[PDB]
Amino acid sequence: STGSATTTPIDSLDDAYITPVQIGTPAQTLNLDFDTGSSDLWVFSSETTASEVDGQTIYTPSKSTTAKLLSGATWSISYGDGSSSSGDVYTDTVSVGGLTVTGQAVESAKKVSSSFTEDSTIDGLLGLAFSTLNTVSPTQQKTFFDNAKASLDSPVFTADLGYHAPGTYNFGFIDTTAYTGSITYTAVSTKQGFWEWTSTGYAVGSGTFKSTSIDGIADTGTTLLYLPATVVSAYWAQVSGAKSSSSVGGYVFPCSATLPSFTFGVGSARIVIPGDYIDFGPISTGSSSCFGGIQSSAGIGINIFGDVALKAAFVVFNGATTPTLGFASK
Ligand SMILES: NCC(=O)N[C@@H]1CCOc2ccccc21
Ligand SMILES: NCC(=O)N[C@@H]1CCOc2ccccc21
Repeated sequence: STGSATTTPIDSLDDAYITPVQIGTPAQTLNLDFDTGSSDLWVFSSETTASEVDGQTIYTPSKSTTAKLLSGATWSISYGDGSSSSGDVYTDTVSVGGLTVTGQAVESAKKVSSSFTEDSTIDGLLGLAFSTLNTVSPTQQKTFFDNAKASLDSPVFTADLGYHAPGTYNFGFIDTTAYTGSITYTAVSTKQGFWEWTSTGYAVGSGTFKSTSIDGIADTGTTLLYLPATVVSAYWAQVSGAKSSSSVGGYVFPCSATLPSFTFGVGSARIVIPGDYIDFGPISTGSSSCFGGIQSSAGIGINIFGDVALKAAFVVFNGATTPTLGFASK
């Protein structure tokens, strides 16, 4: 089997991407944030505290003839941005882009933190990291990808995120029309439960490539690119007026600037992030100070290849017995 679904930016900045997902019988379609940095499929629901729902579409398990309560199971998760959610668990039929999994754990939110309530465009998350990170207790549950894997034509999914435009998540096949050149594959460590890999270095604009190992995670659930302070300082030093602002929480730059590109290494290959992808717009409405798309990972404890980096590539999440990641230009 295969599946193919369009993913769409939630706003004009590409702060996140939503993908329609069918849950239950008859189908209830929710728009979920596909997150290769976590491993829970959770949804706003008829059980979510009413004051914490503001415009989201909800899953109602009592209206699904295939829903079953997963007796005694609870879940609770916290994300890198400080947001959180928790609740109980159903199993149900879940379909993405024509690919169907029966008996998928669908985690129903009883509580969500304010940032989730405040984002009416995201109805929940669909985790695509390794199932060892799944938070369901006392019986840990599998991700949608792990459950689908044996049925897929090939044990892979691909992320092709758009810049200010829709893109595609495919399951079970590699669309050779969606990228240019060849795909370069690189080793993955699953020891922390993430799609963790080592970039071979970087360049700023037209500058020379610096060969240096950068361990980080491929994380579609993070908006920006978080790299070591040395690397980030070298980037922003090429932008007149750019500075790290403690009050704003990161590097800002004059909105009148033209940003240089940023290149990262994948083995001997190179992925170029155009300068425009690094502009996240005014820090507040009408400000002439703009927020940067490359930020320091110091005090995260890991580097994060988030959407800013991933949307410059066609990315293969290869879930073979020994997982690997593939990157191509597009
Ligand atoms: N976008 C990815 C993300 O925020 N993941 C969070 C942050 C810290 O690590 C974990 C571990 C397990 C589950 C979720 C997370
Ligand atoms: N991943 C697909 C791809 O890169 N195709 C290229 C684009 C340019 O045209 C040609 C002509 C012959 C062979 C390959 C290609």
